[PDB]
Amino acid sequence: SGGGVPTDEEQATGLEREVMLAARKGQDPYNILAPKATSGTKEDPNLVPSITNKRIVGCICEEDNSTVIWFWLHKGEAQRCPSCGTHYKLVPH
Amino acid sequence: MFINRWLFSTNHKDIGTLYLLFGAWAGMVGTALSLLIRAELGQPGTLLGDDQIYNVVVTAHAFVMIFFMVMPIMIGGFGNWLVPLMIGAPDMAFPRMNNMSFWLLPPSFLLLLASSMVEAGAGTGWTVYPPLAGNLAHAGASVDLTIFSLHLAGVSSILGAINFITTIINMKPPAMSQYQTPLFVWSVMITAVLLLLSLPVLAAGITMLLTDRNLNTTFFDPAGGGDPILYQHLFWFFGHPEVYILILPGFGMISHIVTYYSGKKEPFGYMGMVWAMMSIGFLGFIVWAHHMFTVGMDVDTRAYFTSATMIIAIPTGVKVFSWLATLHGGNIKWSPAMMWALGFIFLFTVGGLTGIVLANSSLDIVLHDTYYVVAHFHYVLSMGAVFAIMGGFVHWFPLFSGYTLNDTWAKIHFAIMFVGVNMTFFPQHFLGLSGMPRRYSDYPDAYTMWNTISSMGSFISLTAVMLMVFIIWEAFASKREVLTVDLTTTNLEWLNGCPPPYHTFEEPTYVNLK
Amino acid sequence: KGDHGGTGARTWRFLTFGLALPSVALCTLNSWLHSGHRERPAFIPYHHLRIRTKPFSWGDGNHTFFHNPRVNPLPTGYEK
Amino acid sequence: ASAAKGDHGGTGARTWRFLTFGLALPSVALCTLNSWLHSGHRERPAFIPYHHLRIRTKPFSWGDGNHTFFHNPRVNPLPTGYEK
Amino acid sequence: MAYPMQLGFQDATSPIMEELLHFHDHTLMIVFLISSLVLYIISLMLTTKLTHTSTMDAQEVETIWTILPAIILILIALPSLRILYMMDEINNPSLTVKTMGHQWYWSYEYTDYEDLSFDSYMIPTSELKPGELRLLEVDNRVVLPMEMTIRMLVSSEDVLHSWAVPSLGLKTDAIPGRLNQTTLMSSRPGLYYGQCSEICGSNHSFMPIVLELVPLKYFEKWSASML
Amino acid sequence: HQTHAYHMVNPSPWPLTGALSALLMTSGLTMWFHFNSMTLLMIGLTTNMLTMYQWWRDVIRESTFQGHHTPAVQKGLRYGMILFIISEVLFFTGFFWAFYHSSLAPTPELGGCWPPTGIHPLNPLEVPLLNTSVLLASGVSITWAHHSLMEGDRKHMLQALFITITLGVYFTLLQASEYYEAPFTISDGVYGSTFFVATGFHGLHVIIGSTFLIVCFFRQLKFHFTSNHHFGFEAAAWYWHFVDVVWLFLYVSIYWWGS
Amino acid sequence: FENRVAEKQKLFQEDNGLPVHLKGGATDNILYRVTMTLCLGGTLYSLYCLGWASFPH
Ligand SMILES: CCCCCCCCCCCCCCCCCC(=O)OCC(COC(=O)CCCCCCCCCCCCCCCCC)OC(=O)CCCCCCCCCCCCCCCCC
Ligand code: HEA
Ligand code: HEA
Ligand SMILES: CCCCC/C=C\C/C=C/C/C=C/C/C=C\CCCC(=O)O[C@H](COC(=O)CCCCCCCCCCCCCCCCC)COP(=O)(O)OCCN
Ligand SMILES: CCCCCC/C=C\CCCCCCCCCC(=O)O[C@H](COC(=O)CCCCCCCCCCCCCCC)COP(=O)(O)OC[C@@H](O)CO
Ligand SMILES: CCCCCCCCCCO[C@@H]1O[C@H](CO)[C@@H](O[C@H]2O[C@H](CO)[C@@H](O)[C@H](O)[C@H]2O)[C@H](O)[C@H]1O
Ligand SMILES: CCCCCCCCCCO[C@@H]1O[C@H](CO)[C@@H](O[C@H]2O[C@H](CO)[C@@H](O)[C@H](O)[C@H]2O)[C@H](O)[C@H]1O
Ligand SMILES: C[C@H](CCC(=O)O)[C@H]1CC[C@H]2[C@@H]3[C@H](O)C[C@@H]4C[C@H](O)CC[C@]4(C)[C@H]3C[C@H](O)[C@]12C
Ligand SMILES: C[C@H](CCC(=O)O)[C@H]1CC[C@H]2[C@@H]3[C@H](O)C[C@@H]4C[C@H](O)CC[C@]4(C)[C@H]3C[C@H](O)[C@]12C
Ligand SMILES: [C-]#N
Ligand code: CUA
Ligand SMILES: [Cu+2]
Ligand SMILES: [Mg+2]
Ligand code: NA
Ligand code: NA
Ligand SMILES: [Zn+2]
Repeated sequence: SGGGVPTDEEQATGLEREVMLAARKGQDPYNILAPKATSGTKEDPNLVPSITNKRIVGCICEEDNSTVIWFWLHKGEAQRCPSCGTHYKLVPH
Repeated sequence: MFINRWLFSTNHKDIGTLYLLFGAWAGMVGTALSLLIRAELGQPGTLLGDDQIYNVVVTAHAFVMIFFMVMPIMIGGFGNWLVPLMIGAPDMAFPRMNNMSFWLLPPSFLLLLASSMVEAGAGTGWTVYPPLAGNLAHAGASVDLTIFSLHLAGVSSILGAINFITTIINMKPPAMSQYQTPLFVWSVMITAVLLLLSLPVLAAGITMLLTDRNLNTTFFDPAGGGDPILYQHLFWFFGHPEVYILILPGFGMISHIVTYYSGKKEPFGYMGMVWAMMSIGFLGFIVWAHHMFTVGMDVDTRAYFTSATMIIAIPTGVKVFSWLATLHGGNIKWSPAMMWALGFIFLFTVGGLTGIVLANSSLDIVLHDTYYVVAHFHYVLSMGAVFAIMGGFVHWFPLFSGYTLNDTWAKIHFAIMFVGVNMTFFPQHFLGLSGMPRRYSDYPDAYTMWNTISSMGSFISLTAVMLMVFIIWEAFASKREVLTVDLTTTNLEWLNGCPPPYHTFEEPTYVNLK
Repeated sequence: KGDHGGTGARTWRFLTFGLALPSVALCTLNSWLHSGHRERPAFIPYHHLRIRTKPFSWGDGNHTFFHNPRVNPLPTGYEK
Repeated sequence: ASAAKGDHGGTGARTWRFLTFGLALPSVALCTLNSWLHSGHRERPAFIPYHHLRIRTKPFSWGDGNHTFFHNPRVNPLPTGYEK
Repeated sequence: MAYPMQLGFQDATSPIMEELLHFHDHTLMIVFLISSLVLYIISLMLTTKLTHTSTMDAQEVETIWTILPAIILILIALPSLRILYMMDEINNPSLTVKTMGHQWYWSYEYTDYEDLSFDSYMIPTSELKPGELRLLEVDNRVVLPMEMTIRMLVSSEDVLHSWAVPSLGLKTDAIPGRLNQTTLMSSRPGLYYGQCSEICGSNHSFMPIVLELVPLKYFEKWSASML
Repeated sequence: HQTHAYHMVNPSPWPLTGALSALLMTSGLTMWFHFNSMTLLMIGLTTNMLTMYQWWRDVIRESTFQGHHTPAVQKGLRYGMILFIISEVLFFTGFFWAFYHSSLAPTPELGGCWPPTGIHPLNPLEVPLLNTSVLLASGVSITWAHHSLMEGDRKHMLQALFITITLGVYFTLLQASEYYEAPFTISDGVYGSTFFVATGFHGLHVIIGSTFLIVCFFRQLKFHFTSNHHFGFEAAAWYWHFVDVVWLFLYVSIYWWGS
Repeated sequence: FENRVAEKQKLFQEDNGLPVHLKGGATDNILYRVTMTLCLGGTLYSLYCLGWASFPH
């Protein structure tokens, strides 16, 4: 046995390295994981990160629905899914 | 910048646009060929005075319509434009390889042109059976250029299948399971699996034809212990999957169009629709010998292939009834795309039914190699595929271009086409039942009346094609820019506007798990 | 063919009800359609058949364990 | 299954090197012996111009058109028989 | 042969073709029904202002949409397979005739006793006798005895062809290196016509088949006269 | 600008040069078979190799040097290579179907027997068995290479990969010699046709797979692979196992059962 | 041999606007022009051969 093979910690670069570093911190800036829903009430809305002022949400209103409900979520007051009413609130950066 | 954008593309929408342009151009070629067929048959006697040329026209008509019109439009055009948008993905998995699947098609089509220009062309039928297609009955380069055209088309589609399967499996939002993807995306996935498995078998068979013609192999030559019938098995082992490949993306588009213009958020019976397409895909590999009921097969084999073939009508019927159940209770919008989709349902059903007639090997003895088969497949496949293509094109043209069509003109175009294709192909059932062979340049005099009517029909559809070109021109000429569309909550491809920006989903959708 | 993402419980139930049990039903049809007794062949006392080197440890020693009088001849032929 | 080893535990690099040098390369050495013992030229068979062999439906695209690509004069007769 | 404005099958000349006609009548009714039901339902779904756009449960109705088509297919397959197995059943013919396809004509061999063979070419339109049929006549017809079970063996000496006679329900591909068998039995005397049914090159449209069915005693005199 | 992990590829000329290479190779084969000229074919082979070299060079630049192969991108490439191998399995399936069709029902022109009259097969216990031990052994050595890489051991990865490539080259040279020594030819009816086309396509895949292993060897000499990220090596090993399994099917079917 | 991957990472990440197929420097441009000239000229040559082969010669 012997060494001489670089590790990812040593040699990963670019976006690969950013994803690796973020994963160590437990963060998901590149949207690799599915977010877990809150209760979705007005008091406990689902918090939707965005780098901008609007992002498309898809809502799978009940588990196992095959129809996904899509809409732009805008910064400001929380909006509700037009099918199930669950609340979403944009959280820029 | 032009060359970078349109020759060096790595963008799914621009590559989709290239495929739609290519497929539309090929559609003109294939239509011209079909009009030459029907001109030769439009009165008794000879028109071209060269029945080898007639056979070359028939063969090229089919290769053009299948490999250069339907598959590039459905999979390369609608698939590239729509699949990434419908799953919120930023492009295809292999965006550079995708461009090579496109760029292989103009050389493939050039090889087909070359085949028809050298020697006396490949007057083989699109099946290319030896020994007619071998080096004694088709000496010279034409058949070899046809084989190479198919090789390039096959590589393009195999790599495209790898791309679509990978994209659909790997690039959906993390919360979206396969059972949350739209039916068009399912239809493309299944079509791609069929292409992946079936085209390599065709590639093997046509390569053995190439080596029998040029390297003194004898795979299909009995003098060496070969067998012409082995070629037929290899060809049809691909060719049955191929007919489902040609229609499955059409089924996907029809599900979306019928849902949309019924004012519904979803198709009836989503999981049944997925089941039905998977079942058709699977059964589509075990029925091919129904193209071979007159070659001399054992009776028990004929019985098995009759029975397996009829089993496919069950999952197909689920889809037909489910489209009817999607209409059920709808706020029906009588848009031109809806008319195309309703025409598709009816004409596909007629053609599928005559296919069920043909599935009975006893009756197929009498109907094989007659115009009954030509009528079956111009209903169920040729005009099924064309009507789904026109429905999708009318429905999504405003997304791809940013401009609206004139709906009254588009309805006129539908009406002309519906008349024309029915006048062309319905009388071919009578020709087949009364025994007229296919692949003939002239016919006994008894068959004159229905041939005359069928050829008159072909000119009506020509008038429709010319009108379609004018309608597209009128939309680009007038520049009515889209503002809004309804039902965006269940039609994600529209939510980035019209046309969507070059890059979409740079920030992916947010979809949680509850 | 298709799905290939997650092979979870939902996919395996889909395969059970959508492919596996339909296949069993089709084969059950196929079988209960070729069923029906077929003519038993002429008895011929071939020496490589109906072997008896020791009596069976049940019955009269001369009947196989799942003897079916309709289709299983004894060494002396079919039973009456 | 009809093997006869043991190790398992972990299959790591050391185990696969052990297999490479202890089983795989010795097997290649033995078949190289077996083969370099049954090497040698047998007596070629009488030529018979069977019509299912030496097929020529189009000339080959090299040489004189009548020689296969890896033609061996010692063992490959032409349609007319062995070469002199 | 076909006649002007014909819509269905040529009249049956053999019992098997009769069976096919009745089986076709049975199946075409089903095709008509299903096609008109789909058309009807399309119009039924499109002709009400009443709506129901919320999610609809699909399980109950999908049982109907699978079980009924399965029953219908079985009701087609049963007579279809009975006819298939009838065709294949042992017949013991009295005569064997071979046909060899060529580009572009048929040859016939009657080698049970005598070694009779001949070629059979289409009559060009310029040579037809008045009232003869364009693209259908041949110079030498396949003389055969009526009301007798005949074995036809079909092959080719070049490319694929296919030997067909619609009114007898016959189509058997002609493949070089292969000897395909079919059985022929005409209930009636007469002239029965067919056309090459696998694309075989430029004159595929112009190599017809013409059977001439006559009583056995006349078949024997014709055979004898060939000596 | 993106907040997904996928790779937006720079606009590239290699799809077009690859597609034109295909036009030149196919029109080139046509001109060679029919018009006694190798010109177009030589240009097409050259442009094909240039296109492959530059395209895969760019994939290395995008991944080792630029960092674009996130885990999501790597997972896509895993699916892509599996799907590609599946399509190559179906291509060989067509040649096995031709072989079994002809050998299970030998026609009268063969003598009605298999092997045909006048065919004298190779002894499968001679060079064909040696070739089988060679490819099986190289499946063991490539697995040693893979584990050495995962365990961070540069020297033993390189030794094991070198042994694997040496065995692939040995197979190729043994098969070239067998082709020359074979007393039957591709023109020897369906026996020669199935033998040389099926084993020839396999030999092409051995050369392709050996070349891919050689690329991996040089990339390893240049330290491109990490102990956890080395998909080019994984893909070349999957392809190499595919080439080994196709050989085992050829050996059992054509050389042994078909002798 | 020494691990020089970091130096190639710095080269291919330099913000010079070059697409990856040219980012290695002048040699990339040469190989590109060679490849493209062979492809386009060979394609023109293939079209000539088509014209030649389309007529009896
Ligand atoms: C169906 C596609 C649409 C296009 C329809 C155009 C044609 C209209 C028919 C529209 C309705 C079609 C009915 C069949 C027409 C011929 C009647 C007949 O006696 O056919 C019998 C047989 C053979 O029968 C015989 O053994 C000879 C019987 C002849 C003796 C009586 C003489 C007079 C009968 C009247 C015939 C009229 C000639 C039609 C000449 C037509 C020239 C164009 O022919 C056949 O098998 C034809 C095989 C067709 C297979 C597909 C059937 C499903 C589609 C139609 C139903 C959907 C709803 C249509 C509703 C239509 C909505 C648009
Ligand atoms: C889009 C292309 C397409 C599609 C989808 C089909 C679908 C079918 N095809 Fe067709 N076919 C072709 C294109 C296609 N075909 C082509 C091109 C050829 C000829 C190739 C050549 O030789 O060049 C051909 C040839 C062909 C033959 C060979 C005939 C011969 O050469 O003698 C046969 C035989 O069985 C056949 C049968 C069928 C069947 C049973 C279906 C089924 O999948 C149809 C199922 C659909 C329905 C049945 C209708 C909807 C169902 C319901 C409303 C439910 C209730 C119905 C019942 C209970 C019956 N087809
Ligand atoms: C997709 C497949 C397809 C399509 C669309 C068509 C279209 C047509 N075909 Fe078809 N045809 C075949 C596939 C197809 N055909 C095949 C496989 C064969 C068998 C070949 C063989 O025997 O080897 C055949 C054979 C065949 C024959 C039998 C020849 C013979 O046996 O001798 C005839 C005869 O009338 C015929 C006529 C027509 C006509 C009149 C049309 C059309 O004119 C009908 C009107 C349709 C159109 C005009 C389509 C226009 C669409 C576009 C222009 C796309 C526009 C694009 C965008 C909007 C993005 N075809
Ligand atoms: C060392 C092990 C082998 C390594 C590979 C060596 C070269 C083989 C190349 C493989 C290409 C495989 C194509 C198979 C075509 C036939 C070649 C078969 C293998 C071979 O090399 O066969 C030789 C014949 O080659 C001949 O004809 C000439 C063959 C050259 C011309 C081939 C032209 C045809 C290529 C068409 C390819 C189509 C591919 C399409 C892919 C599409 C997939 C989507 C056998 O020589 P022989 O003298 O007859 O008998 C030996 C007597 N001592
Ligand atoms: C009769 C003679 C006919 C001759 C016809 C010859 C036709 C074609 C000329 C071919 C020129 C090939 C040039 C190299 C192509 C490499 C493609 C490749 O490697 O594609 C990759 C994807 O396919 C993957 O992995 C998995 C797939 C790899 C495929 C590699 C190329 C295969 C070409 C032959 C295909 C048919 C195979 C046989 C099937 C029967 C990468 O995808 P990109 O989108 O590029 O990048 C994505 C980035 O994230 C990477 O950093
Ligand atoms: C840098 C870009 C510019 C590159 C230009 C390349 C120009 C090449 C022109 C030469 O053409 C060659 O002529 C040969 C003889 O005239 C041919 O051999 C042919 O004739 C031979 C006679 O020796 C036979 O042995 C061969 O089998 C047969 O292929 C050969 O095929 C063909 O290519
Ligand atoms: C990057 C751009 C590359 C562009 C392509 C290069 C163009 C090459 C021009 C040379 O053309 C050659 O001319 C020869 C005639 O002089 C031909 O020989 C052929 O014709 C001869 C007769 O002159 C015979 O000996 C043989 O059939 C054969 O060798 C051969 O086919 C052909 O290629
Ligand atoms: C179990 C599976 C998926 C259910 C889901 O998880 O949503 C469903 C989807 C489609 C269903 C099938 C289709 O509805 C077609 C058939 C309908 C019959 O009523 C039962 C068998 C039948 C073959 C169904 C079995 C099963 O309920 C399927 C396969
Ligand atoms: C030079 C290099 C040392 C690793 C490093 O560069 O530090 C060593 C390590 C392993 C060596 C290789 C491996 O031992 C495998 C080969 C062994 C052959 O006997 C010589 C060439 C051969 C290919 C070696 C060449 C060279 O000496 C290598 C490549
Ligand atoms: C239809 N096949
Ligand atoms: Cu002979 Cu068609
Ligand atoms: Cu089919
Ligand atoms: Mg046929
Ligand atoms: Na005509
Ligand atoms: Na690994
Ligand atoms: Zn919701």
